[PDB]
Amino acid sequence: QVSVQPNFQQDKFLGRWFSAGLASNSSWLREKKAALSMAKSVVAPATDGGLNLTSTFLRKNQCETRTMLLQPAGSLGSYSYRSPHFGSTYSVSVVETDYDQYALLYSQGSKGPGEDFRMATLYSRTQTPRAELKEKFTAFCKAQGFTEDTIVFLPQTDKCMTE
Repeated sequence: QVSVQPNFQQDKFLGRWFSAGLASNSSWLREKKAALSMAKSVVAPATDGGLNLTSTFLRKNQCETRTMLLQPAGSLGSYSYRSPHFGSTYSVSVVETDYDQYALLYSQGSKGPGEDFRMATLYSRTQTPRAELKEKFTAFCKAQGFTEDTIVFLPQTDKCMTE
C-alpha cells in the first residue's frame, strides 16, 4: 500500500545523501532521539541490480559504518532488506524524489522480530535542507501516522562526513 516514485530512475538516485530527518515507532530510537545525528549515506548500484546503501555516522566518539543491500522487490523504487543479524525482512521504498535535492523513504517490517517496525526517512543532497523540504517530510510523516514526538530533524555535523 506504500507509494513508490513514479518512473523511478535508479541511475539518478545514486551517490551521496545525508539523512536529515527520521520518524519511527522504535522504542530504541525514541529513547535515543536527542542523541541521534545526521548520517552520510552513499548509494551505489549493487551486483543484483538493486542498491548498496553504505552509511557513516557519529556514535559515542567513533565513526560507525553500516552497509545495507537493497534487493529489487517487484517494481522500480521498491526494495527489500534482509537483516543479516536477525533475519528480519523489511520493505524499503523510495516514495518521492527529485534526485538532485531530496528523497522520502519509507521502511516497514515484513517478517521476523522487526515485523512491527515502521520508519520514514528524509534524504537530502545538502546538509541544510530548505524549509519547504522539511515541511514536505513533516507532511509525509503525519499522513503515515507518526506523531510529533517521533519526528526528528537530525542535526548536522562535521563528524564522520568526509570521504
